Amino acid sequence: NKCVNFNFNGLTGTGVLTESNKKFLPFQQFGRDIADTTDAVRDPQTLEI
Amino acid sequence: ANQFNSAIGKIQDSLSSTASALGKLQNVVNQNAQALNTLVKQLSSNFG
Ligand SMILES: *[C@@H]1O[C@H](CO)[C@@H](O)[C@H](O)[C@H]1NC(C)=O
Repeated sequence: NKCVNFNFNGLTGTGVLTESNKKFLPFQQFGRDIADTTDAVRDPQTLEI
Repeated sequence: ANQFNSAIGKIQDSLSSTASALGKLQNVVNQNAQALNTLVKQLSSNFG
C-alpha cells in the first residue's frame, strides 16, 4: 500500500504492491497488462501473488 | 394532435427495438476507444 521501487528476480520497477485475488496457477510467476508491462508478481520468498 | 402523439410513440418503440439507430454516436465512442487502444498496444513493440 506504500509506493516503492521494487525488484523481483531482476524485474526492476516502481509502484504500490497489494495482496491479489488473481489466482495464478502454479506454473506462472509474472502477470502482464495490455501494454506488455507486468501488473502482478509471485514473490520468490513467500508463494503469494 | 393524434398524429403527432402517435409519431412520438413510434420514436420510443424504434429506440427500444433497434441498436443501429445511434450508430453515428457509437462510431465516435468506438474510434476514441480504438485509437487509445492502438496507442497502448504500441508499448508492446520492440521497434528493433
Ligand atoms: C525460505 O523460504 C521458504 C518458503 O519458500 C520458507 O519456508 C523458509 O523458512 C525460508 N528459509 C529460511 C532459512 O527461513
